[PDB]
Amino acid sequence: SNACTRAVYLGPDRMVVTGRTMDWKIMSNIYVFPRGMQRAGHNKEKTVNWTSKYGSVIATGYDIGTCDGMNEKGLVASLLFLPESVYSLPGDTRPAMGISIWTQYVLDNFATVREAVDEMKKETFRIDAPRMSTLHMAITDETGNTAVIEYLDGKLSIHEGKEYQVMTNSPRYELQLAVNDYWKEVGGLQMLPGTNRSSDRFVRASFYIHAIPQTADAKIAVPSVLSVMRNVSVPFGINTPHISSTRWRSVSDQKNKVYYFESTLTPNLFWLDLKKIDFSPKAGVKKLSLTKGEIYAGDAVKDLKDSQS
Amino acid sequence: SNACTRAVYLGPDRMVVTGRTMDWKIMSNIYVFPRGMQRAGHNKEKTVNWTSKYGSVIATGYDIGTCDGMNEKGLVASLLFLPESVYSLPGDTRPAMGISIWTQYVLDNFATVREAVDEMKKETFRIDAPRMSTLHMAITDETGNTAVIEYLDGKLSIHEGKEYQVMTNSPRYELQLAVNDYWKEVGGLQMLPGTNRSSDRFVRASFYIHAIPQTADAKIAVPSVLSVMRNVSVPFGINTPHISSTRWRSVSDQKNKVYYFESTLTPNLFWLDLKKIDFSPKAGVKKLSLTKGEIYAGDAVKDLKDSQS
Amino acid sequence: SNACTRAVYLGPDRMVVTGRTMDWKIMSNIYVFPRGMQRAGHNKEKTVNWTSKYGSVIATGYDIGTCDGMNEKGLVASLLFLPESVYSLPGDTRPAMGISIWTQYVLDNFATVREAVDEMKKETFRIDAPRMSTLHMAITDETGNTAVIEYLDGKLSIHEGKEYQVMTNSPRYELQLAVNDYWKEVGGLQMLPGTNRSSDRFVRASFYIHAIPQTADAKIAVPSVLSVMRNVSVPFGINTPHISSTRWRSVSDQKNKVYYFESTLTPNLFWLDLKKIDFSPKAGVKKLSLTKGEIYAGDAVKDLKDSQS
Amino acid sequence: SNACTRAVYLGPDRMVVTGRTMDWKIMSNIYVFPRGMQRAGHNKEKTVNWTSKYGSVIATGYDIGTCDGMNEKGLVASLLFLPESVYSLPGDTRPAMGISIWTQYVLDNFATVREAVDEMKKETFRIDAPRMSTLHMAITDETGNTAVIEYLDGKLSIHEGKEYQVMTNSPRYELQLAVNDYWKEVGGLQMLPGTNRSSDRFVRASFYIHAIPQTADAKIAVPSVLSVMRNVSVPFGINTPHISSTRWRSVSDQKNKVYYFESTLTPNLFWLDLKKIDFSPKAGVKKLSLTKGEIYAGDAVKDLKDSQS
Repeated sequence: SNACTRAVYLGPDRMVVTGRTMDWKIMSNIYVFPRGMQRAGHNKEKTVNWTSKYGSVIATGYDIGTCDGMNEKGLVASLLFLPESVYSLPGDTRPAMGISIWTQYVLDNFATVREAVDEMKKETFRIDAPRMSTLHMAITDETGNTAVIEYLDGKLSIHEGKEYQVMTNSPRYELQLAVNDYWKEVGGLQMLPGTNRSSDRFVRASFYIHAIPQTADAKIAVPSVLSVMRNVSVPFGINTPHISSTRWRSVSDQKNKVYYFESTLTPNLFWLDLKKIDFSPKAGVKKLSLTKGEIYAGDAVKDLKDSQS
Repeated sequence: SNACTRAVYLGPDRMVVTGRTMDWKIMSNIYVFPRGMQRAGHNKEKTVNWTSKYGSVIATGYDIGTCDGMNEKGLVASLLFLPESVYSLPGDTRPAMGISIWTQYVLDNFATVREAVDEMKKETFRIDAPRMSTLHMAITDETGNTAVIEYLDGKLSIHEGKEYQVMTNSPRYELQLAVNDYWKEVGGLQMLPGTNRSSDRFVRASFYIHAIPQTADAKIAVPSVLSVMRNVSVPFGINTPHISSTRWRSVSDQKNKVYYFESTLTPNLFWLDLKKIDFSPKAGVKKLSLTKGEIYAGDAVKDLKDSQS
Repeated sequence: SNACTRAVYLGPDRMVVTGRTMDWKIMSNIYVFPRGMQRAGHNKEKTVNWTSKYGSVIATGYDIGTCDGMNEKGLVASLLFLPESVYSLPGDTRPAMGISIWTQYVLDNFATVREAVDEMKKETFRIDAPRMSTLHMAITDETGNTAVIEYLDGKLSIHEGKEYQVMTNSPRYELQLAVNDYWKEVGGLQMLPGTNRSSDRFVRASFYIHAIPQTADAKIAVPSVLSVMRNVSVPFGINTPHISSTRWRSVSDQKNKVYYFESTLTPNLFWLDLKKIDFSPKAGVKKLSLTKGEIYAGDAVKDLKDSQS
Repeated sequence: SNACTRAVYLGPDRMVVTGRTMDWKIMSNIYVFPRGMQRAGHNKEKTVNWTSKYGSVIATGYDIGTCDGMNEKGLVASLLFLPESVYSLPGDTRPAMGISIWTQYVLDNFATVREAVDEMKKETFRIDAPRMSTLHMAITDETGNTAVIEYLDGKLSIHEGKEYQVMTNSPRYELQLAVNDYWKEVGGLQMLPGTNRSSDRFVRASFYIHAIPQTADAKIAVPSVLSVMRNVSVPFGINTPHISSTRWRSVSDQKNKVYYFESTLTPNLFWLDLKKIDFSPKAGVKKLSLTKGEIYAGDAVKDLKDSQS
């Protein structure tokens, strides 16, 4: 089973920091995409087209596409597993948006959760995912507003609000919140469920993200959000058969538009300060290779390589 | 309250790796001590003297002294809090060994848990700790044997064996094991206690340390043991008043005599390969300063500074 | 806070047995109502009227009215607390059905959950509850079908099916099921939540009701269902301030139309075999007084007193 | 596995009430033994002999002997399973006391826990239990003092004190207390372990026995202690293969020397008021048969039958 946790820290003075874990089995690489880029939602099906208003830094698995990123307006979008997802009922003839590019679409076109949601609520397109793939999304902007987007029984389901700070895997959000409610009756200092189960991670992330210091000093908030992410990670290679362990973590400082990243296998936290990056149309695509064991450190803009994408 | 966790990974082909967390409130610095060094157990009381047979790499708090280290025979000694500790009854007239130097004594004089224990069982000296300080020790050698040493009601208490892989804070070891036994009846895949409580950390460390992959590849075992340590860390600045959060982690590869170290505040894992270090009598004391926010990376022998100690 | 648990045992060969606890602070008495009785839903408001098709045995609190009973078709209806209940929005002009008589209405007019539900789905009337009162209902017939009826934000909410065997207090049913789902992932033999909390009782009742022997021998099923009810009772006078402890239990054998009853304060289980009771229109109302400490035993039809109601 | 729970309620004004559950698979019957009776500890081995100073009411299984009772000084003795029990090492040549009569010996000869313990501390005899049987005992007198007696690795182990109010099955008492300590850190209103496991029952009994009302009114204390016993009972026929479910409960009012008893299979609580019983030497042995499904109620002295024992 897969395991991913996402948690938004809401601090003082617009300090908004989003942490995310990726647990699989992932072949992740990082890409910088200048704005004004030209994209289509599908390669076979009838789609929708767009040219990207905002540049973005994103992470992508080989077979998953864009699954995490921040755009230059500091909007963060994250695609996490939700096995019961059902994107449409049989006979859906809308334009198709590939599950692998859905995240990019969001990061390319929206600066605000409010606009992301207003657009998605039109239901212009449907999400298309190949059979032999089931994911929900969480989006948060720099005001700290968040939307959780799920497809259940072919129907669109959205929760929007600052209070929706955590997301994990199953069950569907409405139910996940009830499980969290139950555990809050118990009290996080008395007992927390300590397992790698989707709902246990939700409860711990939700408890700790609200317990870390209310600070606006990124030197504190970032490593704090990171220690929460570490608490809800799945210890490495955990088999006890094929349990999904944490491979990487990311933390997006959405105030200062900085994107931190660490690998469970590689020693250090590195990052990409988006304020030091050229997102102008002609700047050209760049890439941080991670699949070759590369070991980055500190600011990694320097280590960006050019890519013909 | 304080919080520290320690866990020994026992792998194939003598792969022995010891992880340790330090949670406080710590002013830790790291020191390399050449062998043949000359030391006394106390500065006021009648003591015992020794000259160190083995060199060692150790970590020390300002007001605590040596609280963690590995010697060149790959023996690891760790001093963790145990609030109910009582070192002697009133009227104890033995030579006094300072609590702040007890760990060093062990690392200086022993290559094997077997010899450490045989010596301590003589009860030649008593442990002396100032009033306004309560600690137990765990020792493990490169054969993966471990001893847990506690003082309860002024009496020496030792558990020796490979199976004693985990240690935390209260209660006393015999009782800690019973709590762990209870939680194993429940099953770590079904439920784990997920709190920062001393016994919860014990149960999770004990479960995960046995669940990570049985490998002899340090490139795997080390980061694995580290992810266990991260699971039992206390998220940063956790207040919910004055709860003790993880400040640093250490991991001792006792097969390859390498000593890894990370700070919850500083980005990266660094280390000191003891095979690249001169422990010969005249080599002179060296130090890694950590109290000034220093940010180390990879091998940090290069960054060692000379120290007049 | 109040606490009530209800659980339906589904056995072989139409063995259907419903257990129910009543925890309060209750002044309960038991009444036998011949059929063809004439009733109105309210004493002040515009209501609906009916004459009862089926006789029934019911329990009633002084200030609550009919809160539990079985009718001669073996249909069982139970009113349990649900604090978030909201029966209508402001400006509701429908005929009003008193919360105190809602249960009786159900028992008087329906032999089958299917018909109860079909009628309620018309939403002809609204439920009226005085301010300074919040309850949901569960109904099950002799085929073992069950409906759970709740009013949330003034809207009617129903779950119908044999699988809906348990009901407790908050949260709303959809969410209660999610909490139960979570605890089933954990496994009832590994861990059960053991508290008097509404959701803990749900989880234990749900686990045990499915674990007791599949038998059609009432000599076994009844005492079994009773031992489940005893497991989810709240120990007496539990204060640790004003916690609601179990005062009585009831168990309805819906196959043999027998109604068992015990008081936490009084030694024995007694019952009323509905097959030995005259429900014909002229038979007249009868009553088992419980508020005077009466101690009944075995068959208590003999102890029935006449009542001018 | 077997399951038994025992819990002592300590109330105001010498109100001392001991509850006990019996879970097996039991063929229990109840016996009244006049004092001045003549008994030997074994039928084959070299034993010890005595003539009973106090009369007693006791319960006995077919193949277990005396496993629960109260004597006329209101002293209560209970034999519960402890699988790790080891009564002696090989080569023990002391007089042998049959495990089946050990309890009777205690009830026959002691009025006070203080004297029971002082005698047992001599270790005059050893406990003898046939191979193809492992039990610990708890004793409490009318001052509310209690002793827990266990044999571990052939050694006698005793805990004596008013605070030792609860006993269950494994692990050994010292360890059982640690598990209970852990769960008290968590808090019984926040979470209780709700399983039929030996330690879960200990924790719930220990929590609730201290939470029920502090009263000296037996009309309250007795049914209260009973509701605690019901909470830690094992629901009937629980299989989910061969799990041991509660068959009977007993409650000993040690202030008023009354002995209450109920069967999970039989409707009512009955009792034997020892103040209405003739324990004088010539009175003759009497018996309450329970193995034939007998259904008793209220005072059952009347139902006592004579027995040639």
